[PDB]
Amino acid sequence: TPIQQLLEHFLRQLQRKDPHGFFAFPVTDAIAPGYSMIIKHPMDFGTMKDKIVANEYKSVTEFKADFKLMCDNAMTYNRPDTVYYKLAKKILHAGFKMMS
Amino acid sequence: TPIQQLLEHFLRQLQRKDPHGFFAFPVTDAIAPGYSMIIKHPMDFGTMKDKIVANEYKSVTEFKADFKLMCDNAMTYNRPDTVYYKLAKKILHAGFKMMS
Amino acid sequence: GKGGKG
Repeated sequence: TPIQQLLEHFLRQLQRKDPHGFFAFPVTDAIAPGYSMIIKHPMDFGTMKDKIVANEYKSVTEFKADFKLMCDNAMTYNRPDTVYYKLAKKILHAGFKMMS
Repeated sequence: TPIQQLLEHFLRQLQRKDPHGFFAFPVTDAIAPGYSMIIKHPMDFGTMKDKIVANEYKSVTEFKADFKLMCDNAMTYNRPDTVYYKLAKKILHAGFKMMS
Repeated sequence: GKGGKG
């Protein structure tokens, strides 16, 4: 669909802000001790791609809520001085400005 | 020395509070990422025991300040929900009471 | 058992 074109572009633009791919793939408790108990609704760019391909977003509002959920979860789990926290808070605000 | 017997007794009653030995040995960066960038003055009970046997503490005041350091390190680095944070908080207050 | 990522 055309929403798919739109969302695929926003996705690729957001994902360029993450050159190490910190957000490319689901987090597992082995790389992030205690993650699945703290974060109740995990999200990552890969899951978001598949939701685009699968036509699950019906509006750009729904896509931006999963983006924010992904950055919210990183803020929550990771200590503020960490590359993870920094990059989540930075990309959350810039990606929302980019996609308005 | 008499201060050494006193402190050894206190060190023993404190360690009994830590049945898993979370506080027994130095924390390494290998098992707590970024830990040495964040905690600039490490302490643990095994180092406090070496300290007592070396007659490094001239007062209970100096010993209590190392115990405090150790709990403040764990409350600084560990997230509040963790076993490590909750133990450190608990034993800080109970051990200061017990030494008075 | 201890920390976050890194």
